[PDB]
This record gives sequence, C-alpha cells and structure tokens, in this order.
Amino acid sequence: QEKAVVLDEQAIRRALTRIAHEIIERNKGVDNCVLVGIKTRGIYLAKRLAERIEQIEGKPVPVGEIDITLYRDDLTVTSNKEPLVKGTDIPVDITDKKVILVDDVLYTGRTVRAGMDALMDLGRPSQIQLAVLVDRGHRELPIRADYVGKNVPTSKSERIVVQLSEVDGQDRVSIYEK
Ligand code: NA
Repeated sequence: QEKAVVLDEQAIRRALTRIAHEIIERNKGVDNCVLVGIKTRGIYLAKRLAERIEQIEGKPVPVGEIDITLYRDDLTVTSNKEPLVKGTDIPVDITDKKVILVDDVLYTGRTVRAGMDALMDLGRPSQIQLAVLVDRGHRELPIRADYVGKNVPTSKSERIVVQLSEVDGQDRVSIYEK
C-alpha cells in the first residue's frame, strides 16, 4: 500500500456512538443543544450524530451547516490556509443555545475559527463545543476538541482522507505520505 487505514467502517460508527454518549453526559441531556457541521463531510457527520442522539435520548437535535473553503496565499504546500465562509444554513435560533460544531479532522484549527465567527454572525450561543472524528495534531491556533473519535499521530507531510458513503459510497479514513 501507499496508504494506511486509521478508521475503518466499524470504527467510524463506534467513534460516532461514543461522541453521542459523551455529548449527552457532558450537557446532562440535550435540551438546548444544536449540532452544526463544517463542510460537506462535517454536515454528514453531524446528521449521523443527531440520528444517534435521537436513538439514545428520544429527543431530536436540530442540525445546521457552515460551508467553508480553505485557500492558500501562495503557490506552495503550506497547511496555513485561509478560510472563506461561503454560506450558512442553521434551521433554528442559536442564541442562548449550546452549539456543537462538528469537524471531520482537526488539524490547524483554522476552519473551526471561521466556524465560530460564522456562528457569532448569526446569534449569541451560550456555549460553542467542538466534536471531531479525527484529531491529527499540529494546531496553529489555540483550539481544542471537546469530543474526539480518534487521536491520530501525524507529520505535516501526511494527508488524511475521509470517505463517507453519502459522498464516496464508502466509509473510511486513511493516511498517506506526500
Ligand atoms: Na471536509
């Protein structure tokens, strides 16, 4: 191989179920919670989390979306990417609510920073928490996940690839060199 599998299909499901239980334990229930996915894959994970939480607790948790594209300022291969928020769609008011941002992979933190800015443009949440499927390290901003599916040690020359059915017809997270 040129890649290694760091979360297989069963492990992604197990991670999400653990995250769902952790959100319930931390918030003592889900009363005023709202899940907001970052980018297409984060939006799909948020919907999966909302489905699990509904199975556990029998209350529906609303799910919204923040659409973001990351750009480099140059022609090089820097992880230092600058986010642009392209759109939002959250179906409920977030003021005085507990918003849980959902990110597929936490790396630099720069996408999560943009997500937080976008939320504050829309309302005044009492809290913003962060759930991530993979934390690969190498923060460039002082950002930490509240809920982590799997910690995956990485170097900056490695890339994480996330496949989910809804987007690839398969669920898998892999790591490659280069
Ligand atoms: Na993504």
